[PDB]
Amino acid sequence: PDQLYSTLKSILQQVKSHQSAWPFMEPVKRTEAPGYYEVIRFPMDLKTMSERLKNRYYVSKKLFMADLQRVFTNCKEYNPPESEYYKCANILEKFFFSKIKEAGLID
Ligand SMILES: [Cl-]
Repeated sequence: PDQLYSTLKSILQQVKSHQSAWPFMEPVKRTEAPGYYEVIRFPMDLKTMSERLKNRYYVSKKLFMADLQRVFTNCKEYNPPESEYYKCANILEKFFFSKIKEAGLID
């Protein structure tokens, strides 16, 4: 019945439990990232996604995927190519795509 939330909740949990999710668990802090909030204008992280999900913001699959996609693209825009974050972004992205295909949110 409440099917979309349950599906989105399962995917976000899997993504947050993945061994490469750790750079993305919290908002980037100004202190640790020179000039992030000048270059990345729509920041996103998995804690904020968890909140939005709880707050019933994800009324469409499109809104959820756009937010999760933003986590990865923000990462790749800012971090160096062979940095551990960039490697994490693409591994987690690959896992994201695998799971949203398995749930038929893309098909
Ligand atoms: Cl609830």
